[PDB]
Amino acid sequence: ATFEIVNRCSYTVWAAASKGDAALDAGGRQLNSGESWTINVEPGTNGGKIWARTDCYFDDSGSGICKTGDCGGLLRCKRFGRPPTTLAEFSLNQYGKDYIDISNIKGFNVPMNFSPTTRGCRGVRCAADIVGQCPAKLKAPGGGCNDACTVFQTSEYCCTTGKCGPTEYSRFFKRLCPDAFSYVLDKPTTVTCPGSSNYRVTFCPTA
Repeated sequence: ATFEIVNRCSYTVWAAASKGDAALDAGGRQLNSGESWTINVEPGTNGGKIWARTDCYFDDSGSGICKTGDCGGLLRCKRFGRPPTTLAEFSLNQYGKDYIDISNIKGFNVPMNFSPTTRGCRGVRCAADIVGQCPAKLKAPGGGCNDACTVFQTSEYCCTTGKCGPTEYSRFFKRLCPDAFSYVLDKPTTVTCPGSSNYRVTFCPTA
């Protein structure tokens, strides 16, 4: 599968692609305002994620720190990023179909549009100003809007017992971004795409 990661934000972001235990393609790259980064994800990839990182500082060896989405301090991400991260989640070639979605379960840092570049399905988008409207107890000092589970670490916010309902914090992400997961047991906004589809991830799609 081909993913075109486009940065339409006015600021530089550091794109990141990982499946949890391994990097997707290079795993991470700097994206200036307007730059595009095309990566190749192996078919059958399960649990792949793409997100943006803000205010990063790496050395010549690719080791550093980001204010949002830091993946163990590496420019090329092998693990998932540190919240708050707007997540482009996808599972490819699952019994003949691809499944994509946008998730606010791990917070919000950059607006994002997750659309296919091939026919067969629609795209998802979470481009509201969640950071500007973020509740006080969820505002991340380093930028972005944390999720309730990251802030308070309770069973109800993290849905650890598998029995959880929507909260006042999750209803905030759902109100500004109804097409994205607000919590774990939220009504699925997953889009079913044809198998072996190609996609484009656009940071700040309305910029």
